[PDB]
Amino acid sequence: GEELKITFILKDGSQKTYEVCEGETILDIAQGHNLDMEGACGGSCACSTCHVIVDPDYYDALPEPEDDENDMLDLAYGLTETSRLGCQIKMSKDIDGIRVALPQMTRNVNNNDFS
Ligand code: FES
Repeated sequence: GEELKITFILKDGSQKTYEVCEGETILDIAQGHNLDMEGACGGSCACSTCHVIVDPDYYDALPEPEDDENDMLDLAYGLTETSRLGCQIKMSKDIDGIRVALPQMTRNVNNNDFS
């Protein structure tokens, strides 16, 4: 069954509700639709905001990532029972109407990485 949608709740707090293909990453719809959105991974670029929280409907089918990857989320405060990386898990046939919210971070200690 063809074409899908994604809701994101903004860092500023608005809701924005967009049409997409399957196989797209949440970081790739955030950066492909140019959501006003920054975060803890990759310089806020091609690796990206990382941090989302999902609806308890659409997480419930979903995988979880390594202790190095779920940490990239944990640099936000108060991290939720459905808070997750944009990046492991994409738009698929299971998702027809999915949401995420896009939370705020700033940590007391900070670092950088490059190739
Ligand atoms: S934005 Fe890079 S692993 Fe999530």
